[PDB]
Amino acid sequence: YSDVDAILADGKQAVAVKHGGGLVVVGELGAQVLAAKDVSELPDGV
Amino acid sequence: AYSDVDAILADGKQAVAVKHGGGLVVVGELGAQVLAAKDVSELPDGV
Amino acid sequence: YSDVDAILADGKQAVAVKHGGGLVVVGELGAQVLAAKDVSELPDGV
Amino acid sequence: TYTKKPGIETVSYADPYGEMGLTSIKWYYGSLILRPEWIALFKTVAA
Amino acid sequence: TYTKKPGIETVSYADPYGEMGLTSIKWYYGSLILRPEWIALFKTVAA
Repeated sequence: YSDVDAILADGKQAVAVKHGGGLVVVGELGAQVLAAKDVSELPDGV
Repeated sequence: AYSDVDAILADGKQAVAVKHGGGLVVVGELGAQVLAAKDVSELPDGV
Repeated sequence: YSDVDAILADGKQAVAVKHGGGLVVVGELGAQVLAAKDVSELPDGV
Repeated sequence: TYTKKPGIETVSYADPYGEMGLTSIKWYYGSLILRPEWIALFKTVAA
Repeated sequence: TYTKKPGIETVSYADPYGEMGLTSIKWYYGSLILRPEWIALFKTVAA
């Protein structure tokens, strides 16, 4: 991606990194893999 | 499915504040392990 | 990881967390999996 | 120009100890060539 | 000591309701041992 507007235009979400420095972009499928207690609650793709 | 913020904390999942779009993202410790990986060796047992 | 600089030295990036205590660390592999719309775009190791 | 000098003012959940500093500059720019026929340009190679 | 009472001073995007409050304590190290020879130590085993 080029500019932060392209993040939201795509539908991807972007979060702010403060402790180290930077900016990481979170996608929908990334959200599911992020919220997983064990092997069962990852999305079907993974 | 978590109705209130306390539900995420009570269940043990972490919740990262979200900038720009969206409102919030919920962190699972497996997701954190997946998040914290430099090489395909460091991925958890699942993936 | 003992101290914060070890995260930065290793190339890891660390975000700050509001709702609940913690400091989630992000890796380069952690990046693209997070930025995923669907099953198409994840690293081949996934 | 804004400046968030390190100390109490930069105290938050991200840096509870409040050690980071910040300074940003923002501005708006635009231009319109009313008469491009008046703008002239010659190209050449130098020594 | 840095203290931020929960209110308008600590709203940000993260907590647009200002329900949180932090505290910090920062110090530094010391112990420049001027004359190590004067300092003497003995070790033993207890009962």
